[PDB]
Amino acid sequence: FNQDFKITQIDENSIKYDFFDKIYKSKMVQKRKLFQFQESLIDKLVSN
Amino acid sequence: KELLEKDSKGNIIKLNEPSTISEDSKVSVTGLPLNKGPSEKIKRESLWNYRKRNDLKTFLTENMTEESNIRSTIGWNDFENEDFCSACNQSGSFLCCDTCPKSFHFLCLDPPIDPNNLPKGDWHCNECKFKIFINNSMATLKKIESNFIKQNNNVKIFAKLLFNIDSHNPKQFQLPNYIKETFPAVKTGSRGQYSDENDKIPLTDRQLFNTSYGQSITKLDSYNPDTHIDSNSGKFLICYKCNQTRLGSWSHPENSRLIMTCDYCQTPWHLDCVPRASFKNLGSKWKCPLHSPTKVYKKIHNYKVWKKQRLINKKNQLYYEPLQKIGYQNNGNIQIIPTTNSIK
Amino acid sequence: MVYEATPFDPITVKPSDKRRVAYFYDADVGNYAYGAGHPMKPHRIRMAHSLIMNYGLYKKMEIYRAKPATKQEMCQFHTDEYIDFLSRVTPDNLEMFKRESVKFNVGDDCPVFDGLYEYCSISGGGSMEGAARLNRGKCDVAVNYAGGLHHAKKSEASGFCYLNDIVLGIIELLRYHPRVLYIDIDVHHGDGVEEAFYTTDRVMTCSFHKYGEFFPGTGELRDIGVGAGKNYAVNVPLRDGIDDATYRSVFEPVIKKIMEWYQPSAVVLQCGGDSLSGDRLGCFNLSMEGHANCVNYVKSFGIPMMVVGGGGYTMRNVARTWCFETGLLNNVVLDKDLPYNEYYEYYGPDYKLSVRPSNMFNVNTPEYLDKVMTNIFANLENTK
Amino acid sequence: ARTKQTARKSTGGKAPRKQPHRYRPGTVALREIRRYQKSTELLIRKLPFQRLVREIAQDFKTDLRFQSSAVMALQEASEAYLVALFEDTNLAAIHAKRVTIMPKDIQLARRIRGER
Amino acid sequence: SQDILDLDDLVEKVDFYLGSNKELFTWFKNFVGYQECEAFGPSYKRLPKSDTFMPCSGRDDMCWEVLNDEWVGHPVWASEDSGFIAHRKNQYEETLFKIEEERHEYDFYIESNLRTIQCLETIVNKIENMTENEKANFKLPPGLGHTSMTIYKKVIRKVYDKERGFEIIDALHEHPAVTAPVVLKRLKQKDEEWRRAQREWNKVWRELEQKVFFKSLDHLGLTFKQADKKLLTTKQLISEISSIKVDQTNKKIHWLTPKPKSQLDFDFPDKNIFYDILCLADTFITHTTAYSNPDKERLKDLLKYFISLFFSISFEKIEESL
Amino acid sequence: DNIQGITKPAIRRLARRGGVKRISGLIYEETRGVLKVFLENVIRDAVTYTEHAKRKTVTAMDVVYALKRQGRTLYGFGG
Amino acid sequence: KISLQIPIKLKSVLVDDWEYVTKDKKICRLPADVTVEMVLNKYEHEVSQELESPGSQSQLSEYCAGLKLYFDKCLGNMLLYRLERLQYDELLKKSSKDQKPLVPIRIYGAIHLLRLISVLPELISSTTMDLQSCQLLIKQTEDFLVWLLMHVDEYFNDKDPNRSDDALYVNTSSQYEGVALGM
Amino acid sequence: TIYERLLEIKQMNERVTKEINTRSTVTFAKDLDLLSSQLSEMGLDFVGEDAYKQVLRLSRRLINGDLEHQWFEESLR
Ligand SMILES: [Zn+2]
Ligand SMILES: [Zn+2]
Ligand SMILES: [Zn+2]
Ligand SMILES: [Zn+2]
Ligand SMILES: [Zn+2]
Repeated sequence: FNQDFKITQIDENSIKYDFFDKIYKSKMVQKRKLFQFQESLIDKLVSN
Repeated sequence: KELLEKDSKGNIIKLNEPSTISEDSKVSVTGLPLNKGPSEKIKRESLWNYRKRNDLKTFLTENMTEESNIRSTIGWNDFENEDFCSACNQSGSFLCCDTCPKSFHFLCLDPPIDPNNLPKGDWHCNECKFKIFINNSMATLKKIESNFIKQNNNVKIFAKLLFNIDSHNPKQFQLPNYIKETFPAVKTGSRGQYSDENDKIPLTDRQLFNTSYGQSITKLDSYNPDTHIDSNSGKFLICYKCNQTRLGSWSHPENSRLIMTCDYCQTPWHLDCVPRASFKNLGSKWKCPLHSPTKVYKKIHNYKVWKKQRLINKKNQLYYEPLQKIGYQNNGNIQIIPTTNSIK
Repeated sequence: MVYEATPFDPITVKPSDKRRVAYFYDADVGNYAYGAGHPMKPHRIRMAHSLIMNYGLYKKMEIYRAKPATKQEMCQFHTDEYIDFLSRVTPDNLEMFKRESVKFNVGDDCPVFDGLYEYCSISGGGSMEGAARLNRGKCDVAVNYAGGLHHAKKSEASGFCYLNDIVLGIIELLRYHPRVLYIDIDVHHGDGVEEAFYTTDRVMTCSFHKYGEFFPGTGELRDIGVGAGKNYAVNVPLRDGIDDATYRSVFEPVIKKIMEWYQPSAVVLQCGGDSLSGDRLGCFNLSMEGHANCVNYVKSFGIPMMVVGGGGYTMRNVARTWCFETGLLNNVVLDKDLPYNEYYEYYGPDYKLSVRPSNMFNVNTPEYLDKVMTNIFANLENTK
Repeated sequence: ARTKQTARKSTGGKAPRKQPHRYRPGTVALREIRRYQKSTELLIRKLPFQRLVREIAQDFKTDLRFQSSAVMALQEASEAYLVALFEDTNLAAIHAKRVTIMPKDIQLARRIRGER
Repeated sequence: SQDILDLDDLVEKVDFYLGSNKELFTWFKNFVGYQECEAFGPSYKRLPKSDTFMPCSGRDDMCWEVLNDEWVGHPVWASEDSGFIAHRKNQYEETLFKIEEERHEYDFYIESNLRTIQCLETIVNKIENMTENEKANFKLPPGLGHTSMTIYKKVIRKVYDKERGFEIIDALHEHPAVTAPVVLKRLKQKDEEWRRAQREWNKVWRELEQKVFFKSLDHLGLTFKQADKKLLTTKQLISEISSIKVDQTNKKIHWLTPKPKSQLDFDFPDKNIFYDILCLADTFITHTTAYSNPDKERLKDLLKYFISLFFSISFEKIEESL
Repeated sequence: DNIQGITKPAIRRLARRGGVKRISGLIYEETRGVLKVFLENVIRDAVTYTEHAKRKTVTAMDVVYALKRQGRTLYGFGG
Repeated sequence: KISLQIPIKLKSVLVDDWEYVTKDKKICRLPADVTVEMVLNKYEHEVSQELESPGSQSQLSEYCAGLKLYFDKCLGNMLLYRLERLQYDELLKKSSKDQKPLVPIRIYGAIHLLRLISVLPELISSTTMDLQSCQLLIKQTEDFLVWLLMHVDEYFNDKDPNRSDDALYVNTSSQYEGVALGM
Repeated sequence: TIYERLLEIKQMNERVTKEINTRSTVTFAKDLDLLSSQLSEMGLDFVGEDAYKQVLRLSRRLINGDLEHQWFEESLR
């Protein structure tokens, strides 16, 4: 089955877009989860 | 030859010295026996010219030595066979077939034979044993094949496969050619071992031990400035990290930094910019740090591994161009195409 | 900014660091010979010892003959089958052990001579008794040149080494000391000792070795130990022709950082003479001063140490450097005029104690050693 | 059970240790019959021949230097001896309805020559 | 970008890619958001738990705790099945090793024989001072009461015949009363003959050591003449200055805006060395024959004039110093 | 092995000068032994003559002298 | 001439097996967490319900049983490299210790079954088998091979022995190397 | 090149001169003639003279052809 080892023909601009997209995703998911944990800890300290 | 001349009552009287001259003149490392000194033929070039106190303190040790047993664990705590195996085609200690010119390794047989529990009288190979079994039986080969097919009525299609491998001698498994030809980078070594593009061409003994004293494959015993200069261009091999070529000056050869080239992209690297002490003369091909890995491990946070697909010959390798440009989950196995003002 | 190019200072003893020195020598060790064409010679031990007696060094130290190790005591590190094969194999019945010859790597490059078991027993007993005398406080420095077999492993003989006596000595040290530092200045990597204590933090194995396509091939800088022994196996890869100043400026910062970071309770120092210039198999350019400066520097820390002599395949140079190192442990510097020994004809043409370095290229550049020591110092930050 | 040893090594891993136009067969052959017959230069490369003499004289007397003209005398004499013997062999062959010198053809020639 | 490579290895790869560009690799270092285990190394692999379970009888709990039995390494694995490169040694070093080998052979054999003589003479002086009625049943244990059990066996198996050495050892163990003095006498004769041969060989070994040793210790000097012929040419001297200029121009575009106006720097702290080179050149002019006498004298004042004009040395100082 | 230095193509060249058109393959190794034994006859006598002059070096004169003894005179090298 | 259409994923799995055994000097974990019977039984239990033809069911059970018998009789002969023959020897001695004969069905993993499939056409061409049986056996082997692609992530996984004890391959010892490739 | 080669010799001339002049041979080698003399006979040793000046004289002799290359190298080494 020759279709299993198909080599993807990608370009430089698509790699640039994908790298930028994924670093922005990673940076803001860790930033937003840090913000959510900070808000949760603030609520925990307020309730306690 | 009557070493101890015992008496009539068995008492010892006198013994006779054996033949000292039997090995009194054995050749030592000097080329002469220890009985004699050097000959004149070697005294000519050894000596500069050839014409035709006992105050030792080393005997006091035995006395000044005190035994030591204070450890915590003290006390207790015809035809000649062949020189290669018929199964793996490699040299070693063989068990030789008697009525057959083939030789097999002790571990290569079925079942493997212990090198201390050998067969007492004769040993035949599987093919030879099948030959004696056929010649002893009156019926021909196809009769026994048909009888084995009919008796093993449970399986019919594999019955001819089951019958014929009792006659085949055991052999080491080798991948067939059509599994190897689909990967052009994959080669076969001299012993049948794996070999691929990440393997150097083995250096002959003419290069390792048949070279001059100052010039060594290691390139560490002398100042060699004909390594910073490209052979086919004549320019200077600029190291990638330091952006310099430290050729030296032959008046200060300690100012010369060793440089090697990558075995894949020929990118020249200093021996200090990438931390390395060897030149990678033999073994696997040296890979510069700039190449993308073919195997990586990532943490799950177990783990996950990824290996790049092997190279496939052009008749069975399909290169396809994605329609989706952004976010296309490729397996990491990609190819870069050239980029053809609005996009900027 | 870690490596500093410093000229080789002269060797000076510390009069405030007097150590009780125990010497372990069995007169029999030398009567064993690996083969006819073989480089390893146990005869280098007794010409080294003949230099100890004729220098009058026996008046400042105690000479002991250690009890040879039995079968089990060797099995503190090695398997039962390997010691059983070693104690039974002779050059006569070599054909009776062919599977075990390739199993335990004995027969080629580690030949079978008929005093093999006794030689290994002498070496292991010397190492274990030196460690035991260090444990009970009977001595501060234990000297045993009969051993040094650092290439031997759990079930194999490699590198002219059959019984890894250094592992047995470190094992005997670990019964009384929590942290034992092993320093290997042999030009080959201490693969057996490092492999034995790879996964433990109780033993830090430091090896200053040539790392090229050289034996044993192990000893990459990235080899720092696994499991609980991570960053507890320091490997210092060196190139050919390292001189005394370069080796000193590599050795002293690394060992100093290990001393003030790992803080060991006992030290095992492998004094391989194949690190000397002019060795048959070694490729370094150390003089006898350069070889002995490591022993003098490790002596300055005051830690109870076990000086164990390893390689060295030119007998004269290794004997002279072992005599100088042994004299250095008694806080004296032996004069460079050899006394009359029974092996005086070896040390021509000057018949002095010094081992002269060769004029070959010190290809260990300061940048490479700076990077090596920077990564080594970075790995040592987790050993507090 | 007969056994033999071939590895000849007590231990493995010894290395990792511390110690187009084409003429018909014969036309070119006759052409360089003519070439080596019209020629007079010396056909056994010299050095190799000189060596043959050193390793073979060694037996009769050690340290025997040879004047250069001598090893050239041995060459000439040897090439003359072999070209005479090879003319005779070709004859001893063309005798038996053939055109290929064979060992037997020269064990005979030498018998009739009486050099045996 | 495919969630395959980890951020740490990506930062390491970019560090290997843009290390010298400090400003760029910082943009990325942070544009990315990297904040500053299981490093096994290349030369160790882990055995399964089946191969670990091998009986070591001497091991206690501490030995089983501190000793590694799962991670192993071998020279064959580190060689990638290829081999090792031995260090190249001079032919003088090889013949020095041969001299040492012969020395070791003689000394090993002589000292083993001397140790056996000492043990046998202890046995002999023990057996001389007792009468004959119990001398018949007096036996000797293996090792002859010595710390070795094989050294005397080696000496006997060498001195006597191969097949007769075993039976002489058995006769010495069973009946030492007759076999001990003759064995001691033969060993002493072999000792003195071996020592005389060793002294005669020691002369030869010492003279070859004196002939060989300093050339053996010379590494760069043994090949300095061909190296100086090859490397003190026009091409290499052009290559050195051109390589330094290429380095300077390559590093000029990155930093060091005041680009230097020089490539090679030569220091001349001593002035007498000029007179020494002038004397050596004058000696070569006087000795040589391929140059005519007018060409010789023009060479002389050309060298003197160039040295006096290039440097601060005067012609009067050159004339009074040479 | 210095004998194997008398190479095949050289024996072929000798056959060509000798007028042979097809050389068996087993000839090449017969011609070595015959060559050796012959040289081993001249050079033997060459040296007897040499150690009669108490000379340690051999001369071409002694070589043609040994040939004269064997019978096959050689003109062009003295005597 | 007999040809087999093995997918290139399984071809690469076989080539990686060759790499691990000969170059990396790795043997298989024996017995595997998934044996060969276990694969020839799950494939039968998966494609048995894929169609309702009883003759096809008989042919499928025939092929599976014949493959099992062929695997047992041929594994000791020609299915394993020179390195793994020592492991085969120790398995045979361990089986003889407890007096149960060694059957390769319950011991060896699916990679050796893939080896048997890959070497199978040469065995087919070496016997007097008629064209119909060869064609149908090749067809059944091809169907088993394309069944293996749908489960290639659960039989042929990629795991470092230095990191995971549950890898399909194990690193070897120097003593095993010496006995396997030294005598 | 010549001046650097000679400057390496002259910059260490005082220490090598003090080392050669203060060469205290061992006693048992003098009593048993175990020390060589081939380099003292030929006046190739550097005793009693300045080391750099002796290097200059030896090199002048080597240039003039009255001194062999091997003996010059052996004396220098
Ligand atoms: Zn047979
Ligand atoms: Zn085999
Ligand atoms: Zn660089
Ligand atoms: Zn590269
Ligand atoms: Zn070593």
